[PDB]
Amino acid sequence: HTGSCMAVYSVENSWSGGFQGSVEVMNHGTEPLNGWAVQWQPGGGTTLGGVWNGSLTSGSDGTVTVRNVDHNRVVPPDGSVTFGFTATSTGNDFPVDSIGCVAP
Repeated sequence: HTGSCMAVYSVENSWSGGFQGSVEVMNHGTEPLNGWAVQWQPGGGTTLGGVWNGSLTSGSDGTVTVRNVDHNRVVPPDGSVTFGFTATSTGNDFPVDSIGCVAP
């Protein structure tokens, strides 16, 4: 009954026309899950660009996500892992709110 991941989302830096962000995701879930993701609604006039230590995609539902953490293979299991991404903008150089993680 219940038992899902938890995440800590932070903004690294922002600049005119874009920003950088990072997320830590801990294995608070009862099971380790390959392909888990961190998704959010982008700010008005902002969109994702690239990622490192992970993969990223945009969705047609007007939301964007960072998925498929690979580097959990290098660290020991049942720990926490972090990764970063960058976004580009023509309006909101900031996100909407703080967000958590999801599982497939």
